[PDB]
Amino acid sequence: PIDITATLRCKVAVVGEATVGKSALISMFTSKGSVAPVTIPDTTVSVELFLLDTSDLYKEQISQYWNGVYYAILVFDVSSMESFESCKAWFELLKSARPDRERPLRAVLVANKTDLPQVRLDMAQDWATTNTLDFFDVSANPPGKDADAPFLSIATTFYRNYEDKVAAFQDACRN
Amino acid sequence: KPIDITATLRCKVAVVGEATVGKSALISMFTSVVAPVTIPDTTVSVELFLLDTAGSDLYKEQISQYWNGVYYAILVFDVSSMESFESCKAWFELLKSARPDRERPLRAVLVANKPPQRHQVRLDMAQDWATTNTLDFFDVSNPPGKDADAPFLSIATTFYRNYEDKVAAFQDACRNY
Amino acid sequence: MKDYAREENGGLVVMASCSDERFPPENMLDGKDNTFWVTTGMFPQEFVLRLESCIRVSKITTLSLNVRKLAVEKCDQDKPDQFEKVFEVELANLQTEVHQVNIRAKYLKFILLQGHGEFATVNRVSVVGGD
Amino acid sequence: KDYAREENGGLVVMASCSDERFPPENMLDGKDNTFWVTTGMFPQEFVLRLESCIRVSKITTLSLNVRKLAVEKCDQDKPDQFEKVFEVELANRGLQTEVHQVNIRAKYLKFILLQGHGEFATVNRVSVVGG
Ligand SMILES: [Ca+2]
Ligand SMILES: [Ca+2]
Ligand SMILES: [Cl-]
Ligand SMILES: [Mg+2]
Repeated sequence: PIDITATLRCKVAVVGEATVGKSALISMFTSKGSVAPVTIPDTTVSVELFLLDTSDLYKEQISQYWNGVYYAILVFDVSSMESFESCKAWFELLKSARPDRERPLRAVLVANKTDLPQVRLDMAQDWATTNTLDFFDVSANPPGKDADAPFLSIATTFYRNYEDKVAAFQDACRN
Repeated sequence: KPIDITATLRCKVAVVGEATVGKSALISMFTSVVAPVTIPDTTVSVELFLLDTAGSDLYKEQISQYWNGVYYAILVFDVSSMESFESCKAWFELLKSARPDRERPLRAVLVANKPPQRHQVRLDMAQDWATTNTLDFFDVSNPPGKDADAPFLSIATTFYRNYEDKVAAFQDACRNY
Repeated sequence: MKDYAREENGGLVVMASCSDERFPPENMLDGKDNTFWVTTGMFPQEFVLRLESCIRVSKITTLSLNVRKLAVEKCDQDKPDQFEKVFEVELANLQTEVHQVNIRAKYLKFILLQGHGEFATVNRVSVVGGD
Repeated sequence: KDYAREENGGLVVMASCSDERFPPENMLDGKDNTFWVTTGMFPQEFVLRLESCIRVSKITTLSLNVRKLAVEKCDQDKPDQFEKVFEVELANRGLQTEVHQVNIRAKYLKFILLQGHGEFATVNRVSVVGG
């Protein structure tokens, strides 16, 4: 490890059709080092992203005390408009499905490339933005380079509201 | 028999499951977005409003104002892909989670559609899961075209019945008030 | 002044968005509290009452079950082609809802924008005023 | 006394998550303004070990944002086998106090935060009374 002084953990639903190559995006983000750890740039903080590809999500979901999903990485395939559509539906009921309606669903949209036989990136960036979502295009053809950005993005978004809540706590208890 | 219809009811049905399980065909077989069926032994016709996720029928609905959740669904998977069955189960759970009104049961139906994967589907067990979750289960095998209807008719009938429920409850409530 | 919604003063529903012959729109203007009109499914749902003449309306009043948000719109012209909003009311968990108004109308549109359940009913509609 | 305190040998040895800024030790310094905070998911747990295996008359916690909590004892001198003591659903806001008079011998006490009201939670004081 670096000089890691805090390890935070974060359940991230990784949703999107089977044929958008979720496995690849995760495994490469995962394998890349050699549960997906990333340390937040310019900190001694490491964040372990618990990546729930949709039999995993289900296991989680029917466990006792299960407490919803509030972080998500939505993946689609530039090659299939319909894969994009699915992301949007997912997204909306993930927002609906939250036990706590006062915690915003934090998500990231990713454009991928299933190397196997159409979406408008154009429109996707716009939608993303309109819904306040970071948007990351992988499809370009860097399999390997920036698979990380989404995960790092989401992990950072999580980091930050940790720090938020933690300060809030120090506020609430002196003395 | 039909168009001597005295009541038309309408019902939003999410039709979910992977792109490659042939939902379109299922919806096409069934109709050739509104799917009428008249409930057997009634003058009642039910229009099923079929929201394929992809798309984009469902998402459009979802971000409209006053949108009020989905409480009827048809879950479709492909016997060839165990993973497509998995997906149905997750869907199902958060459709239950996503309901605005937690006091209205999600009413769903599970459908097996017809490559094969290393881990195939035990329709014995699929049937088992379905049953354990109190879901009608319909296997789309016999060939394409015959019984695409059963699921839709099933769901439409499940809907019909609690209409009649509610409607009697109303007559109850205003004979008093 | 009369209740111009009452069927006995020319009151007549012409453009309901859903119906069951067992609970027809007419059930809203017979003045009884035990008959009703019921919705057959989704939301929103609407229906358009037309009064004998374009009158000055002062009390509008509804009797309903299971209605959560309701909106009402007027049309003072003698064809329902242009409606203008009158009000809008969120309701709660047999609901009677009375509103005082001063408008000229010939048609009155009621929209059930959302319900507390899957279905809803309107039992009475009353429109008071004169001219 | 209260063997929770660092000074009566109180010592946390098997917390499931930590930030050096809010270390488990912050639970047994007897102050109300310092705390231990969880770093993410649920459940989370930590294991307090007292100087000797003692009789516990009363256990007591000071927390923020905890919803369900469970506590377990181990009277052996290696934390091999734990046995449930209690379980409590808590409530809203932003400090919780809890008292439990109990009668058990324990050497180790495990506290599990099974679920929270938010994404994170805190424990500010842990007190273990008995002799
Ligand atoms: Ca009546
Ligand atoms: Ca303290
Ligand atoms: Cl994939
Ligand atoms: Mg298979």
